Amino acid sequence: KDMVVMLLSLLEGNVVNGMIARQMVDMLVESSSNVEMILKFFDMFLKLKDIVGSEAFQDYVTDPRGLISKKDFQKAMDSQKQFTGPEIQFLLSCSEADENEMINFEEFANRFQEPARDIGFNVAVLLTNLSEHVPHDPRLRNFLELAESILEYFRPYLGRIEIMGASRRIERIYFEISETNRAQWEMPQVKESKRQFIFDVVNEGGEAEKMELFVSFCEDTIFEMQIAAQISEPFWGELEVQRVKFLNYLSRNFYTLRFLALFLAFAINFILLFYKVSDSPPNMVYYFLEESTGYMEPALWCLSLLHTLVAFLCIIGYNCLKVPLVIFKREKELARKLEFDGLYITEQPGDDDVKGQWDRLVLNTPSFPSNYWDKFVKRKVLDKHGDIFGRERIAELLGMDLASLEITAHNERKPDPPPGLLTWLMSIDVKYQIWKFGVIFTDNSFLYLGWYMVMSLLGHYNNFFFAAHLLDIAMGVKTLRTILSSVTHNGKQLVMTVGLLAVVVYLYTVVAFNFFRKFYNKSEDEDEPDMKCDDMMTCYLFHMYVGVRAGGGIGDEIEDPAGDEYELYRVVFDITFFFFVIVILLAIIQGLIIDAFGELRDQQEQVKEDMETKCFICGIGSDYFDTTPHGFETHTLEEHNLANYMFFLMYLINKDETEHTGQESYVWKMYQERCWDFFPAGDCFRKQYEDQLS
Amino acid sequence: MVMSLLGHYNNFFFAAHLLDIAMGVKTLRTILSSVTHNGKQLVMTVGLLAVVVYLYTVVAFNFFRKFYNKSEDEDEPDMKCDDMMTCYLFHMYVGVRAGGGIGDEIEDPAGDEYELYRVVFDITFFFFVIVILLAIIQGLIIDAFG
Amino acid sequence: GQWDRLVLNTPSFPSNYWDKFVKRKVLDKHGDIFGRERIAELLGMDLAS
Amino acid sequence: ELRDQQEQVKEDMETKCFICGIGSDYFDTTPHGFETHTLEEHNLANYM
Ligand SMILES: Nc1ncnc2c1ncn2[C@@H]1O[C@H](COP(=O)(O)OP(=O)(O)OP(=O)(O)O)[C@@H](O)[C@H]1O
Ligand SMILES: Nc1ncnc2c1ncn2[C@@H]1O[C@H](COP(=O)(O)OP(=O)(O)OP(=O)(O)O)[C@@H](O)[C@H]1O
Ligand SMILES: O=c1[nH]cnc2n[nH]cc12
Ligand SMILES: [Ca+2]
Ligand SMILES: [Zn+2]
Ligand SMILES: [Zn+2]
Repeated sequence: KDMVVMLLSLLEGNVVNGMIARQMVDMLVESSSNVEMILKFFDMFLKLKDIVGSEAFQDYVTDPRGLISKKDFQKAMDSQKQFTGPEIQFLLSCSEADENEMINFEEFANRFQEPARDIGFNVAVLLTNLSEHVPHDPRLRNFLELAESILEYFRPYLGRIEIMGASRRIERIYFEISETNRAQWEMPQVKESKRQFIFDVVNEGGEAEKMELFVSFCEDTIFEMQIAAQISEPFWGELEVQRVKFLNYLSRNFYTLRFLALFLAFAINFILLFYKVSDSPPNMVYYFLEESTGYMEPALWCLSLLHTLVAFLCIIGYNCLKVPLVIFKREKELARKLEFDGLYITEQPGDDDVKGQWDRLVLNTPSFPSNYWDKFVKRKVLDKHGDIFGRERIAELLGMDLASLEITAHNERKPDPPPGLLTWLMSIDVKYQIWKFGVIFTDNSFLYLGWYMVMSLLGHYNNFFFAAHLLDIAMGVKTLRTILSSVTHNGKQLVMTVGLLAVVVYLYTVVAFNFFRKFYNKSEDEDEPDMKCDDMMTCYLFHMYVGVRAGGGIGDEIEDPAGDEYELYRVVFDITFFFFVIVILLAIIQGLIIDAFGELRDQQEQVKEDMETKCFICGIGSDYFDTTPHGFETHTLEEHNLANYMFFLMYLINKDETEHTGQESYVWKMYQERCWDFFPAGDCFRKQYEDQLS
Repeated sequence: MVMSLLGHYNNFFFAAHLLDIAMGVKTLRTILSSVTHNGKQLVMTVGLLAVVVYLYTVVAFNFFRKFYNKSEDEDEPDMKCDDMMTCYLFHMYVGVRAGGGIGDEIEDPAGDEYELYRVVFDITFFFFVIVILLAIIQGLIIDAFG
Repeated sequence: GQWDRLVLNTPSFPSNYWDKFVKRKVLDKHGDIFGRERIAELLGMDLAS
Repeated sequence: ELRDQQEQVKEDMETKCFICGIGSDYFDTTPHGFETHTLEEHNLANYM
């Protein structure tokens, strides 16, 4: 593996048909027999690992202990028609058969899988690199074909990305994707987060901040994968282990708890449909259920208690599952604003930014970057701004001890961490906790869950308060959430048009009060009339209440103007009221809703069209890649896959800096400097080597 | 074929075969596709309408019960909101089909201690149910056309 | 897919599809690794014929 | 119509240079090319 790593280092910054690449190909040809021997050593054991798991092999497996004889192995393995005589003999020799010629094939298959994995992967990387940089050497396809099984086995783990390299050229990078990273990426919640992020950027984002947003999303997703890892499942100690198990159980099943709460609310309301009010006990009145079964009354009480419990558990699961991500994101943005902007060193927001004003409470706290990974942010800010703004002033602002920095660099102290609750008491950072609780209580999802819990509690004071939890169907169902977004899209326009309707109805009220008062008698009686327009407030209420809801306007309700000195004036009054209020303004409301529908639909279509017509990374359209068949699909799955950039970021984070290669160090330094010039913009490997490849 | 067979049991079952005009005529098939395109959205908005009408039913049952006497007689009243099921049926049946909402059907709240509460009740019912949700249904159809 | 299992071993599986040698091809392709007799039982073939 | 007018104006301003008319795609070959072109090279405020 070390030798192959040296070879790969020789291939750094190597152009297509490069001298070093062709020299390496010639060297491999010079040792063709040995390279074939190595590739054969790998492929026989790779094939054995899957053969021993085959039903055809298990048919020959007959010993109850789980073993197989050498002769049985011989007749089973040549039945697969995959190895030759010498290869089967070699496998028999390598098998540690006992004096009874019994073979433990379970351990035999797994003996060399782990030891050979690293060298196998590096051989796959080397052959892939040579094949993609010397594409017209007939001697190399023989090695590629002999290494077909190795390449196929390592295909899911061989990640490749393209960067703008150290030499002002597009370079292709090969690295290793781990099984855990790929599996965590393929989780449905992470896929949904990816879809949401893609929609946000492609819809309401620009080209300038796109790569910044993508990297921020990658970091957030890495933190989410860590959260999933911790919450995943395979006297103080016992209570602690049970507590963390219970909290992880709540976190894993948060959405099932939400669905259960919804179902419980539905059941409670279905029972509530049977309520009946009677003056007789089951001058005030009694409310009671009216059913013959007799179990609905206890069932309602049980369901109410269970619904309250489920709501409380949902609150707990949320604060164990999403609150860490909220805090992580806020801490990260605050740290970057401190370092790269000096938000509280240079600009000092002008009291109109409630978020920035609230973040001041956390600056000097001992545990400010609790979730954000960078614990040295205060050090970096000090080193960056202390010379110009004062080391002591910066230290006071960030709550640092200047004397302790030296000793922390000096050595490490190992104190006694006593596992006592009394000692745990003052170990709490009260100011940081206040800041965190403010951040949480300003969060929309937490606020919704808290309102849900509060309404559940009020449901015990009065069971009809459980009707409010039926509104949870709006966010529980994505389709209903979209339909309601189709109303909330133009909410300000709807409010403004309602206010305009109020104003125009007020003008009509003024006219009616001044001139058409005799027509607002809504009393069939002759001696006590009920005049609706003898007061401005009463007339305005009458208009806004009956005229707007009337199909033909106010003229439907007020008296007939036939045979009056004001007949024409009043018919103009009624007709204009009908046209402006009933027709035009209500039609405006419907049109605002309908245009919101159309706008949302075309947003979805535009996002899909952009994703299917342009590369998310380089921006080159699908038309260029379609010159070669399936070119865009291969470009987005192998060349510029964004999942591969995310995996590369995780790979850099996990890998040791002293083990970083030249390209990896380049990208890592650019990442830490927050410079996104390594992302290919408007150029790709195929474009750069058009003449050579074609 | 089954409906044709049932038509011999009762000739009025032959009316069902008139629906064959939907697939026999391409234009009508397209017009009906203009409805079936957003069928899930229409079902969801109908369910939402049911939920909001249920909330209004709950409010009416708890507070505005005296206004649901639909009997002109003086000694035997027909109270429509003395049971939750009856009140919910009354709302979903008459309030949705009424042009001005439930306030068109229920009694006049003039000169009552709950006048303003009831006018807010009626106006919000008219705006949310009669205007907004029905407009959403029409818009789903029209967007399917487009 | 669960319903298509009933037709695999039937003598007249490709009645309308033109390829009458599909069972032969599937056997030649997968019998070595998964068992000629098992594939023949799955597809209802007589290896002797 | 009013909504699509606003969208069309925004799209034209974000996709073409107001002065030379060359589209953002040409300037995007160099990263941030259109932004730098409209802030330094062909800024209309600079012509004013
Ligand atoms: N740079 C890019 N990286 C990844 N995908 C890209 C890129 N540029 C464009 N795309 C598009 O992103 C889309 C992502 O695929 P999508 O998430 O819809 O998969 P899918 O159809 O659900 O697949 P599966 O069946 O495997 O679940 C692809 O259709 C691809 O064309
Ligand atoms: N020749 C040009 N000169 C100036 N702007 C141009 C030109 N061609 C296109 N534009 C576009 O004009 C837009 C003008 O920016 P705009 O007035 O929207 O700024 P803004 O987002 O409100 O900025 P700020 O945050 O600084 O107030 C830019 O987005 C730019 O892409
Ligand atoms: O997203 C990240 N970027 C850099 N370093 C990190 N450590 N842990 C997570 C990290
Ligand atoms: Ca090194
Ligand atoms: Zn690309
Ligand atoms: Zn220009």
